[PDB]
Amino acid sequence: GSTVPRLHRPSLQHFREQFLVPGRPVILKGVADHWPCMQKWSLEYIQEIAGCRTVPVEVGSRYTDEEWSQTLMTVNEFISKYIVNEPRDVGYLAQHQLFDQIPELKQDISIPDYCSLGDGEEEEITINAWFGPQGTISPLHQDPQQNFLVQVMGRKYIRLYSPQESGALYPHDTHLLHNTSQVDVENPDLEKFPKFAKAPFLSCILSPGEILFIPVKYWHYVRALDLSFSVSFWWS
Ligand SMILES: O=C(O)CCC(=O)C(=O)O
Ligand code: NI
Repeated sequence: GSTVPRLHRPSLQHFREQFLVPGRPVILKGVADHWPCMQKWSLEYIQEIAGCRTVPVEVGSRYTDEEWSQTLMTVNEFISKYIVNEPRDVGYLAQHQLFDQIPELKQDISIPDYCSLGDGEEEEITINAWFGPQGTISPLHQDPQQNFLVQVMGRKYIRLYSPQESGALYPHDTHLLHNTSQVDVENPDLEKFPKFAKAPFLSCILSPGEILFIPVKYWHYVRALDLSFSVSFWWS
């Protein structure tokens, strides 16, 4: 593959014509790099502002695992058990609308201006938190809206496959998981999934301050390389 291109504060028009309309990924630089979250969100700050609130936590290496489960605990409990104290299992505070739950945190982020190029209402943009230790993995899957994934703490390795390559990604046949690949991107079973090997892709390491544009229906796979906090904006 090649690396996702990085662009510094492209104009709305450039973003619209070269990335949004054709559905091409890009990393936006110089857009979120000075949001307050970038300097402010330490573990300690997260504990102070959110520690006592209940959050959903995914436990297990990948959501496609058979032993994978979902539970509830306080943010303080999550940090203690799954981040700081030699964790026994992988825990991920994933896909959670933390900013609706805790409006004060919402002050530390913004809606990217590029979202106004969409046809949807700003109020209907879904903002999710993704907070977890090094080693969290989100299996290869596609989503039904455009996405800006903003990296705040730590880095993520991300692999992207175009919707045109769906055949080689062997989606699950169950209507429920049909937007998830059967393939483990970083250790694929080529005896069972031979078409996967030659499928072209883009990749990147997404670092703090950077925004990855994931076009609607683009397949994406994500592994945290460090203690990580990302904020996703699902928009149309
Ligand atoms: O960061 C991750 O682990 C996955 C994020 C994702 O799938 C999304 O923002 O739609
Ligand atoms: Ni996703």
